[PDB]
Amino acid sequence: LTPNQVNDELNKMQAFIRKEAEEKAKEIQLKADQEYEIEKTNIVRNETNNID
Amino acid sequence: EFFVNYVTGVIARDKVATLEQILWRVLRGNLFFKTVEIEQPVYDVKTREYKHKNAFIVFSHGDLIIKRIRKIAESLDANLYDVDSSNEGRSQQLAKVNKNLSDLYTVLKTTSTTLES
Amino acid sequence: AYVDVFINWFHIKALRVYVESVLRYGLPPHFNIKIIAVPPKNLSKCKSE
Amino acid sequence: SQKNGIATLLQAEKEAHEIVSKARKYRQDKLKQAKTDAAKEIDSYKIQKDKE
Repeated sequence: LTPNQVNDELNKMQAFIRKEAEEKAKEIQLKADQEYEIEKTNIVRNETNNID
Repeated sequence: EFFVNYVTGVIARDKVATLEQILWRVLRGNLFFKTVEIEQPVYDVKTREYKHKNAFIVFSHGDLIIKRIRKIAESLDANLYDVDSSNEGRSQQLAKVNKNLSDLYTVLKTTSTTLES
Repeated sequence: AYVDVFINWFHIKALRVYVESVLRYGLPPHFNIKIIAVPPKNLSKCKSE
Repeated sequence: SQKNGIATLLQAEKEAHEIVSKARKYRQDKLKQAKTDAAKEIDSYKIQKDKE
């Protein structure tokens, strides 16, 4: 019946699903890399303390 | 025939176009509207008539907006219908409905003879 | 205060339509858009065409 | 209408599951990477200080 909504429904659907997944990817990357950094900071102090 | 937000409910046979235009508006030029008239019209109690009723099927990305959808529908006319977007659960629904279906019709004939005698 | 609120008074509706069109129609990013600037007394006149 | 769901919502479900699994595996394996690299760093510092 209506062609343009047929056309753009999944276009917009996937575009915004991927925008949401991009926010998700940046969030997971940020938090996991922060985990990496803080974890290295945690371990280095522990080892240095022990062996000092 | 179809096409986590799909809704289903009873829509007045006559007022179908009113709903279609209200949708035309509320969803702002984006809709997937599929409805068919219901043969064998049905009864009611609000007006207590053998009314003429239809049903609706629509999909769209609104998740919280469905609040307004169901609210307006019921305030006008609607019967909640938890449905499935495929025909697999169709079998489950057939089974569950047939459960009561097998016996429903007794009530009347049972009630008859007692009051008669 | 008047001159300050001038710009935003219509920036708001600019963005309103900016988004209403996209969600209404067509591909996400952008479309042709313009502002109408005409003398008065022809409102229904223009609105017809 | 007839079976547009069969395609569109099947794709939507598969994409949703895939993106959520992608985020889960990314955060998981990034955490494991942080833990393993932390183990390597602590071992390197431990052997350094033991040599000292």
